[PDB]
Amino acid sequence: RPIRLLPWLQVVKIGGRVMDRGADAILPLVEELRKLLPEHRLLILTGAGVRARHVFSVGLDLGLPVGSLAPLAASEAGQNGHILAAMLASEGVSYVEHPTVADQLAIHLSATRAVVGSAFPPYHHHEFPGSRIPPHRADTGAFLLADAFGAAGLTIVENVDGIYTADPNGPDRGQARFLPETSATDLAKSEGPLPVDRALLDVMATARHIERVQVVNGLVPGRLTAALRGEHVGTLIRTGVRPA
Amino acid sequence: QTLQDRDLTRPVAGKRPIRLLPWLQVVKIGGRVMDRGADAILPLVEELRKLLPEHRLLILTGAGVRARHVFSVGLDLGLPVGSLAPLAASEAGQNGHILAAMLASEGVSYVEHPTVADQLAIHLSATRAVVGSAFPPYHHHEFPGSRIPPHRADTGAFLLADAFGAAGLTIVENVDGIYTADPNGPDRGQARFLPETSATDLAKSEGPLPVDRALLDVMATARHIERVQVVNGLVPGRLTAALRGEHVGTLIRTGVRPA
Amino acid sequence: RPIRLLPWLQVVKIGGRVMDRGADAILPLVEELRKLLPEHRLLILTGAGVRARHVFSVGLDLGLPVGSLAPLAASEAGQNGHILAAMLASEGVSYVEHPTVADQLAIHLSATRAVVGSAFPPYHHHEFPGSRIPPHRADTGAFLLADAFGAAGLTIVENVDGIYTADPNGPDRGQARFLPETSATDLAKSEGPLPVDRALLDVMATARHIERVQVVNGLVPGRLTAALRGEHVGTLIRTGVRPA
Amino acid sequence: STAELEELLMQRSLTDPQLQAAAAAAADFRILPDATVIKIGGQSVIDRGRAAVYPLVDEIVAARKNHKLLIGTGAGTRARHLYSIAAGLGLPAGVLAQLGSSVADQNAAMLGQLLAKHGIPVVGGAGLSAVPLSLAEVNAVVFSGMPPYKLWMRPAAEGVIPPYRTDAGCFLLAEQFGCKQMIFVKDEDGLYTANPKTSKDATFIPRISVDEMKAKGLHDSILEFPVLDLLQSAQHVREVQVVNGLVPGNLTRALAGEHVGTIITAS
Amino acid sequence: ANSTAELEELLMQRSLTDPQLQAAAAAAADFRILPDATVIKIGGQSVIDRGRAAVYPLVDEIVAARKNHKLLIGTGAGTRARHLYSIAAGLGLPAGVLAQLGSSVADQNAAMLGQLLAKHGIPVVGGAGLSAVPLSLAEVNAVVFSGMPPYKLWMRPAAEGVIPPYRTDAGCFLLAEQFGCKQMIFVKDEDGLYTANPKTSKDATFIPRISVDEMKAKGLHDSILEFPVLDLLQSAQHVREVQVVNGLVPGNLTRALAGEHVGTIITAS
Amino acid sequence: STAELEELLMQRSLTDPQLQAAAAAAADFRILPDATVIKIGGQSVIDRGRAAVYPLVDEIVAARKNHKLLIGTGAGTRARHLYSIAAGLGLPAGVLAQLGSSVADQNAAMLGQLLAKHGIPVVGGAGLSAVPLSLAEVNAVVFSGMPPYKLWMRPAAEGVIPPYRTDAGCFLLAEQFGCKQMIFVKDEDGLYTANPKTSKDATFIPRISVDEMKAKGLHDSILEFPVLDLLQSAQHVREVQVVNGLVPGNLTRALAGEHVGTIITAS
Ligand SMILES: Nc1ncnc2c1ncn2[C@@H]1O[C@H](COP(=O)(O)OP(=O)(O)OP(=O)(O)O)[C@@H](O)[C@H]1O
Ligand SMILES: Nc1ncnc2c1ncn2[C@@H]1O[C@H](COP(=O)(O)OP(=O)(O)OP(=O)(O)O)[C@@H](O)[C@H]1O
Ligand SMILES: Nc1ncnc2c1ncn2[C@@H]1O[C@H](COP(=O)(O)OP(=O)(O)OP(=O)(O)O)[C@@H](O)[C@H]1O
Ligand SMILES: Nc1ncnc2c1ncn2[C@@H]1O[C@H](COP(=O)(O)OP(=O)(O)O)[C@@H](O)[C@H]1O
Ligand SMILES: Nc1ncnc2c1ncn2[C@@H]1O[C@H](COP(=O)(O)OP(=O)(O)O)[C@@H](O)[C@H]1O
Ligand SMILES: Nc1ncnc2c1ncn2[C@@H]1O[C@H](COP(=O)(O)OP(=O)(O)O)[C@@H](O)[C@H]1O
Ligand SMILES: [Mg+2]
Ligand SMILES: [Mg+2]
Ligand SMILES: [Mg+2]
Ligand SMILES: [Mg+2]
Ligand code: NA
Repeated sequence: RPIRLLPWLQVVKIGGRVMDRGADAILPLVEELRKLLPEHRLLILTGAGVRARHVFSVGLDLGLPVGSLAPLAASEAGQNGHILAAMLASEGVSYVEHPTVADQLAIHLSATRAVVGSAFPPYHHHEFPGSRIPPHRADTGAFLLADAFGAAGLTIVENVDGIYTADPNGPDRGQARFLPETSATDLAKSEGPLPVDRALLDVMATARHIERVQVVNGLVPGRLTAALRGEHVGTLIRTGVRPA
Repeated sequence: QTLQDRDLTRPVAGKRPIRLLPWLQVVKIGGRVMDRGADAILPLVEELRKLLPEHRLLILTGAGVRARHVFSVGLDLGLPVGSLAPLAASEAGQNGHILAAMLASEGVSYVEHPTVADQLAIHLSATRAVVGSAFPPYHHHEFPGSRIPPHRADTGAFLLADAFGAAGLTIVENVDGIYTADPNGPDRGQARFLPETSATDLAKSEGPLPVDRALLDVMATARHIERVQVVNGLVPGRLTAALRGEHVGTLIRTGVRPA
Repeated sequence: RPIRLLPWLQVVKIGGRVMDRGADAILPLVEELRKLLPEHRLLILTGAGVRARHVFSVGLDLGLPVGSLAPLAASEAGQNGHILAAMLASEGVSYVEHPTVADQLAIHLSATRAVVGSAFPPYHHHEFPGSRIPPHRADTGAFLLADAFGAAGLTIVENVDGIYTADPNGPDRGQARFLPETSATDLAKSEGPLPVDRALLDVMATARHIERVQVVNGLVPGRLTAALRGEHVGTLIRTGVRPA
Repeated sequence: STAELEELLMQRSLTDPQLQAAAAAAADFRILPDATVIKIGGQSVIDRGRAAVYPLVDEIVAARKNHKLLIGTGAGTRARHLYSIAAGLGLPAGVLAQLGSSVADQNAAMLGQLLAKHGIPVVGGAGLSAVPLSLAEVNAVVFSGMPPYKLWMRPAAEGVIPPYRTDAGCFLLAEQFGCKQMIFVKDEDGLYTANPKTSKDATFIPRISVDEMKAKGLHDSILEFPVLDLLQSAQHVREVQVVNGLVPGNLTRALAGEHVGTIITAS
Repeated sequence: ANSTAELEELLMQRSLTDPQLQAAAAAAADFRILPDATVIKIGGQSVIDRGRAAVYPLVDEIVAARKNHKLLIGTGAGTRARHLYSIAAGLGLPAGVLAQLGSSVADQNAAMLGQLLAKHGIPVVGGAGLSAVPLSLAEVNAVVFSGMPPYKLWMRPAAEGVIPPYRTDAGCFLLAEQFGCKQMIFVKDEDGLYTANPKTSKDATFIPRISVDEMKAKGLHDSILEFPVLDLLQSAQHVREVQVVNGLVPGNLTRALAGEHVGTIITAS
Repeated sequence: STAELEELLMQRSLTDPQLQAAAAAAADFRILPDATVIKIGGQSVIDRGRAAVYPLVDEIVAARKNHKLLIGTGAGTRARHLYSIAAGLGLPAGVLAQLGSSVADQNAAMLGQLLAKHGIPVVGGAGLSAVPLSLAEVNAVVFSGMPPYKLWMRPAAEGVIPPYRTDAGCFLLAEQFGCKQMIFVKDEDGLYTANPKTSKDATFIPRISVDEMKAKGLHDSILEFPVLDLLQSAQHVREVQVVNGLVPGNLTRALAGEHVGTIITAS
């Protein structure tokens, strides 16, 4: 299998909806991130959240195709990244654009303990057709990077405890049962909503390095920290990469 | 300590914006200092070299005489103020390229304004100082009114320093500080040195200053920087003394409250 | 003479034809470069190799002028740099584009022990006419940089031991005698092929700092390490710069 | 005297009143005198989707046969959401400026894609290098309305909301290029004595000076209040017109110089 | 088809993975950005690598064609990309690294073709946004672009191996799909699809017309086009068939542009 | 032979004389054979301001009706000042090169803004991607005349002044694109036996070869001296014309091919 480019890297994807909660969620997250900088080398990747839903509403009303909507959503993930990086700037953390993530991450992580980037991939006009909603979103972009780098982990920071058998905030939340552990293939066979992109399950099937991804509640201080040490504090997704 | 301070029912000042780079020292080098060439630049480079292990520095260069020349040509061509602004900013950039090259062996490079706005924290974790242009990138969107671009090197450097919430901004000039008249001008016989002044006092005055008049306007809306010292960079050691807060030139009070 | 910008820098040019040999050559070179990182600060510059020959074949067949062929070849040196940098990414090494090499190398070499760049200069449409083959190639570009920086050295890493009196893989190989040491002025007087650009000798004539450049066989492990310590293990080219 | 101006420029500080007065006598060149700058409201137009944008796209396509248009976009609701997140964190106005810019960029991209098949491009970059050719050839360009101040954004007297937003961004481009007019396209007929959306009986105002607006407390009503000051300092654009883009034909008539909404004058 | 208010409600409340939201978004109006434009791919290995004898006649057809058609002309990469992939694959590098190497080769080919067309006013366009396309198409009726998708390190890998599965076929096809173009033509060096590789099978049967599902049934899924393109074709909203033509035969591109069937037509269904 | 060239390209070093000779027999494509490159002087023209620039803007606007123009700018006195500052500091030619490029950029921006209302753009970037479309549609572009060598600038035999400046940058572009003519627009009628500003004895030279200029000691007189060698190496542009842009009509007549100033020939 491929060599690992950055085997010592930890990748942390921050849900756009966590950022949407504003200071009440961002301030505790920033303090937890601050305390993690001396423990891990971090690539922090932000999702898009509700503003992407708004630009989809306008864009779809205008009839725009999926390759139009994809960079419009990616922009919102970039803005969350600028906000988060600014809160950590005094610690040496800056937001970096996708060409820098792709080609110069090693030198920047030699200079500083963490950088922030967009979790969305730069698919732009070349997003896949089929759905009118861009399929390769923040979870999918974060995982593609983490696996391509051969990183030590990818942790997904959500506004819920993990994956449930139905939307825990949706019309069927009375049936929602928590899944401590699941496989990408089992998830992919189900119908219904998930807190992670369905395309994430597709790129997990072709993954070469990352064996598990944990989805943890960023609204509970300490869970990101525990998850970065491999503690089980959310939903574990087995990717189907097997270990030695 | 005042009776008004004790009044529980009076309006309270809003919190200040979070500081992005609170440990940073910002140093603005005048373009006219650079214009003196090696005689001024070499001692300044040696002084900067010795400051690198003591301070983390954003070194921002002004434009100097070449911007006066491009203003002369551009005004003769009739060009508006939003055309003149990026032409002058270019000269501040060239001074930055020159100064950074003199410090390259110390790990110092010049960075363009997108890097200054967005990636300064990473670069200052890599190295002790970086150089940039002090002019802001107002370009086409410079404010009309004067045919001379108002937001120049002093103004850009202060906007950055105050936005960063930096520890200070020191302006390095080719004179001792601010006088009551141009100390090199036709009335230099009447010029009186001002060790200390407030920006509001300077703003009401008329006549030339060694600093942009827009500097005083952006000081009025400043949130962090309380004072800016203008010191003579042609006198070795004054920049060093100013960065430690010693009073060696003109102190401008911005009007930001301390407590 | 001009000040030295980066007097502590070692510049190492990696031949495109060395990269063309693939893992058999690259993996040992990468291990040697890895062990050199704690000893030296390195600007590693890659040449172009056989793919530039192919794009020359197509471009010349299409009739394109030399300022068209120059950036097409430089692109292949860039791709070799991307490949080499990815192999060293876990050491904090990234490939950087030519604006970064020109303006921000000092910051990046404060962050990390080595960066990779293209050895071709960005002459693009302003390449000199005369030959239909771009004259200012990888050796030349690497020397212009090394000399402009006033670097401590430039070492050229070849797929042969050094310079011979004829092409040691060509039709007169039986008459090829090895040259342990030579001057650029003598080489410039000779007719025939060389393992280095002829333009290299021309920019050596106007050099301000670099007194000697060693060509060593990167297929022999240890020769790059020894050359970086001044050991004579290939061909020394004297530039004609004398002590100040 | 080019020589006295040249002499002052070399020998005085740029703050010297004598130099400033000499520079004010310089000739005044208009770069795009035949072009018109239009702002398409973010909140008032683009955020309303198809029912608002499609009729204005038709007007723009029809109008570019007789007028040269620089079409700037507002930002609107998504920028307001970004400002609320960032202001709630206490981030300074310089950081928020970037956030609003990306939303204006989104809206320029969406508008631009509806116009691409008519040859009309979205232009950007610090220099706006694509404007002269596009304007000569297809008579219109779309640009993002935020000024490029970024971290060098001047803050307001209070709070961290950037005071120079897409009204200012569009107005300053009209002024810099010396355009023949500046038209703000919104979702109301123009200026009223109060917000017509929340006011029972506000009175429509068809013409008003900047000083009259300030005296009536309407400084920050229909346009970003700093735009009134830029307007009074402007060399080339000494008045603006605000029109209701939801009424078909208002933009077209305004482009032809018709008084159809509110005309705001510097003097 | 549902409603604006219900799509809006769903967009604000549900995950984008919610099938109810997905179905409502599927009912949105469909705008074609460049409905009068045609995307053509000029083969890398099949055409541009062949040099003047292949490229110059096709330059002539393009110059003549842009008087009647609006052309987006994408380039393949070809044998230099195959060489980079061999070196990089041998080093254990992943598909995301190889992707950037292939992009540079398609860039080279676009620059070479573009320089042959520059005196006709036809530019090479690039950058994330392809900002120069609308003015160029309106004014000179043609643009040249590099055919690699911009996925770079985010390239999706194939199930086996590190060769990037989305290359210049996919890059060209997706632009035709994104812009809602009226057709997609692949210019290669064979008349079209055969039952086997016509270069290495002397008795291969030519196939003038085939569906994706029939290509897969015959084991031709990765024969004439990159195999993911067939799945992209079945997912496409705007371009539901493509035509592959022999660019070494004079007039084939010209006739295909006019809508004539001169090679193999591959249909989604 | 294509097949032998292919084999030599694969099997020899690019330094091999047999390979170099086979490459020289390749076909020669001219990319923009109907275009003309002109240099507008930095020190000789643009630094003179309105009295020199405005008449030439008028000629450019009228001439682009009949001629396709690539208009490059010199740098001039601000570059001279930067070189003097940087040389006094001991900076090398590769550092000075980037300083001169900024000044040529300034001059292209100023000239471009005078031409913007005629649709004529300023073009830049390593590839000059905007040239083909702009030339087809408005028949002219403005570019910055410095070569992009930056830190890779080849130094002169003596001193640190970049020896390839805006004469060389404009000439090499004319040569690369196979243009039909290269016209240098300066402030004297052409070459003289000595600098006419300092020498009463100076006599005009209408036509001269590179080798004759060198024999007269004129190798570094009206043009940067490396331009004379680049001219003798050129495949496409085998002569250049220098004309006085301070005399109306000289540029216009030179563009139609007329000998109005000095013609300098490779041989
Ligand atoms: N099966 C499920 N388990 C858990 N949450 C679910 C499930 N299905 C839907 N959800 C919803 O998804 C929400 C998380 O939202 P979402 O994943 O869209 O935002 P995000 O990940 O923060 O945004 P982005 O993807 O832009 O980073 C949860 O609050 C929950 O309401
Ligand atoms: N009241 C004043 N006090 C002090 N100096 C003054 C005053 N008025 C005018 N000056 C002049 O201003 C000169 C400095 O000029 P200026 O501020 O333009 O240079 P600079 O700051 O180096 O340039 P830049 O703004 O481009 O960085 C002083 O040498 C002095 O002659
Ligand atoms: N006089 C000579 N001495 C040594 N080698 C020679 C000589 N003449 C020709 N050569 C040939 O040059 C070959 C090296 O080729 P070349 O210099 O083109 O590769 P490179 O330097 O790896 O490529 P690039 O310049 O793209 O980095 C040697 O293997 C040898 O066959
Ligand atoms: N007096 C007025 N006349 C006309 N329009 C107004 C007036 N006051 C406000 N508006 C318009 O109403 C819109 C929104 O008003 P604002 O005060 O920003 O509140 P909100 O944005 O919360 O609705 C703006 O587009 C503004 O121009
Ligand atoms: N059944 C088939 N019919 C036609 N071509 C085939 C078939 N099977 C394999 N091929 C091969 O597919 C390849 C497609 O050509 P290629 O060079 O990949 O095109 P491009 O240069 O446009 O990418 C050719 O090698 C062709 O011979
Ligand atoms: N022998 C000569 N003949 C003509 N001009 C000369 C000669 N020697 C020096 N010059 C000077 O060269 C100047 C043109 O060069 P320059 O001003 O550098 O042009 P540009 O501005 O185009 O770069 C003329 O003004 C002239 O005074
Ligand atoms: Mg989620
Ligand atoms: Mg000053
Ligand atoms: Mg070699
Ligand atoms: Mg000159
Ligand atoms: Na072209």
